[PDB]
Amino acid sequence: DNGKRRDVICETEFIYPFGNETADKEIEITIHLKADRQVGYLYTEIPTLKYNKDWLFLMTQDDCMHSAFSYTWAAIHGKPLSYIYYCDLAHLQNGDLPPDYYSLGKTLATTNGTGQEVRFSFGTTVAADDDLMNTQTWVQNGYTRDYFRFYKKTMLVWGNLQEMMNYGVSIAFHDLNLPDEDKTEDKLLAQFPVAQSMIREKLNNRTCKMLAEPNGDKNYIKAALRYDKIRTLCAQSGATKLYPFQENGDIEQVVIERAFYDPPEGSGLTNPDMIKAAILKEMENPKEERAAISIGAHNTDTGWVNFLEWLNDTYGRDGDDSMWFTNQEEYYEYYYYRLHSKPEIKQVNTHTWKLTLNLNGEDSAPFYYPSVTVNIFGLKMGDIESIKSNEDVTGLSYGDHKDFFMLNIDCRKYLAEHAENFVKRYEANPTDVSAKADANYFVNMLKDSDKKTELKKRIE
Repeated sequence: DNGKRRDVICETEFIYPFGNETADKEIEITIHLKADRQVGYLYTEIPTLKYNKDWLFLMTQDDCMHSAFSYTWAAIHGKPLSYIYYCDLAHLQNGDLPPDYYSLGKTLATTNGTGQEVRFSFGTTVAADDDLMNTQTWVQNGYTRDYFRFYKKTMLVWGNLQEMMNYGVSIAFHDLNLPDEDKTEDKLLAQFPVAQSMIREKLNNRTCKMLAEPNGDKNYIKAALRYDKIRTLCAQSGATKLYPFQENGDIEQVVIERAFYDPPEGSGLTNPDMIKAAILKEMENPKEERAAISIGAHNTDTGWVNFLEWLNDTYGRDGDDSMWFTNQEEYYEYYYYRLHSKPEIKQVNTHTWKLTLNLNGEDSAPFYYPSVTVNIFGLKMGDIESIKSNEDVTGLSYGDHKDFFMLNIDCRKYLAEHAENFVKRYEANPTDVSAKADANYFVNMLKDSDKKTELKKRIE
């Protein structure tokens, strides 16, 4: 019975097994060349930004907001949107949608530079030690007497956040749930692991390794720096301003500057108006002198949805494709690999070269974004007879870029299985056009294989 009220705990049927991700990746890629396209010499690098992007946009949405799901995530991933309401996951799964619902008709993405979509990524803070994350969702298809079930909640329910994990949304600590008098450096230190245990229990044993500083409260940063699982941090003051082409240090336990770009009081401008103006200013500089556009957000709304679309249309897939729009954790990991991994290429015989690269994250937890770009100078797509890879590579996309050759290499261990999970969801919901687009998007991340061919057949 569709029409009957139900109050449910939002749940998703699978979550990427983050706990199982391997820490160490050994990449071996064998490039076989055409007979009359023998090359004398190849050399390699990991470029400054993933996908050979020119500049970096980082986004962390604070306060574990309902709109992180209903507006930010929904707009990026081609999902149903409202102008004034807030869907939970269970609304989308049941098709119980608010009465003003619309959709943009596209996802919001860049490309990877080798012909695939890369949807915008971002981080949300988590109130993991707050029992309000356990709130139920009222689902009731066809009930129009009111829309109270779609009102803004004080924060995300766990199910919303679990689902977002399947799309590579990142996580960060923020406020911890202690009385205000107890928010001393030592007491905050002791509470980090308590929140961490809930994060791990709920998010398939993902370890959170970021703090987004709340309230300008430096006790949080002082405490976080004594908790070794936190590897990266952000704040508005007491931070380093990231210039991605200049930055030379270790950034382990470095507080990276972020800004909210508040509009001047009574000016009728919005935070997105101010961020838009800041981007335009920054883009006038040569890419090497540009700062990262590193934003915080609180509640997101229609204005933010339009802004995200503007980014897709101006600097993403539907514009110049010059931006890397990502979360700080993914960026941190990539910087780490760029600093510490050393790609090599060795000639095996006259027409065969072997590319090798070890990806090893830090000791605390795994890295969850083990994907890199490798550029090969002196090679073109047209020279290549075939490319083969080892088992550690699960996604592989390649092609020409400027006068050289680029490979996008994903080493997420369970990526094929994850892609198959989206295929199964589509198979259980074959009239949902969004479910089909998600299956296609994830299956397209896979390297050429028997499994990829099988999954492609299932989603024709």
